[PDB]
Amino acid sequence: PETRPNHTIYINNLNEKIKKDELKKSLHAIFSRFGQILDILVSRSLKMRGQAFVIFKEVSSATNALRSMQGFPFYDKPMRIQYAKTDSDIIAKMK
RNA sequence: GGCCGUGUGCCUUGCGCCGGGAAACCACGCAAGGGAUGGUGUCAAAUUCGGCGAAACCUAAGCGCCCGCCCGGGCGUAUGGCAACGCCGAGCCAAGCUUCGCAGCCAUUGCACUCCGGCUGCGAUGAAGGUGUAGAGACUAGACGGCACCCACCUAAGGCAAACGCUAUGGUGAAGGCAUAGUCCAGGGAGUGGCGA
RNA sequence: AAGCCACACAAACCAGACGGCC
Ligand SMILES: [K+]
Ligand SMILES: [Mg+2]
Ligand SMILES: [Mg+2]
Ligand SMILES: [Mg+2]
Ligand SMILES: [Mg+2]
Ligand SMILES: [Mg+2]
Repeated sequence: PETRPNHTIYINNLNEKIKKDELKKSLHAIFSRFGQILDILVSRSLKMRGQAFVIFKEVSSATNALRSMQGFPFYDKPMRIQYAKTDSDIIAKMK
């Protein structure tokens, strides 16, 4: 239901039919009206397809995002989020 | 369409070998003989533009030699010619494989930051091979062609095996297609004339 | 020379390696 804090969040269950390039923008701002963003890495692999990694800058932006958007049916399809289990190779990269 | 020969290709055998492969086998120089050269299925597209190369075989302008002297001849000779055929650059190509994109759909609920699921179709693509390369050229097929598989035989790195050894993804099963089987038309057969020596 | 190129054309045959004999 919930997850441990993280400057980025994990979201699943989507209509991959979309364009990686496309979906990335259909989030770029879709998930940024309360905080900044770093990168919405997404893949189409038989593994990563159907999932994305919203990256913020501030924990809060995420703490909130994790709620101000959870369970929301994206493209006539629900949604599932969870703070990331491993702070992205961008944050844990620098700090 | 039979027999002799000439050249180029080709395989077999012998011999030589900086050589590639682990091995078989390929390659390369070369000499001599024509015994031997697997099967089914699939593809039929592109078939364009340029350039180098070239045996035998033809002809003898010039040159050399000779008929003692020019005239005229005779002898030798190819880079003049045909041509089996060896290839390059650029362009394009069926289906099979590379890899990228979209569509059925089949499956996926999957925690990542270096990409990448699977048949089917369309497009692009890359490495082969082909095309350019016939008697001018035109159209059909398919084989000796491309591709998949099967078989026979060879060696066995690797994987397997305690081990004698086992096994291909590897290798042998010619070349022909610079028109092969065909149907066309050319060309000669058999005219005229221009270049030419 | 050989050959080569134009327009013209009767056949069978020859004809897409060459030179010969039949
Ligand atoms: K072995
Ligand atoms: Mg050809
Ligand atoms: Mg052999
Ligand atoms: Mg021929
Ligand atoms: Mg023919
Ligand atoms: Mg020929």
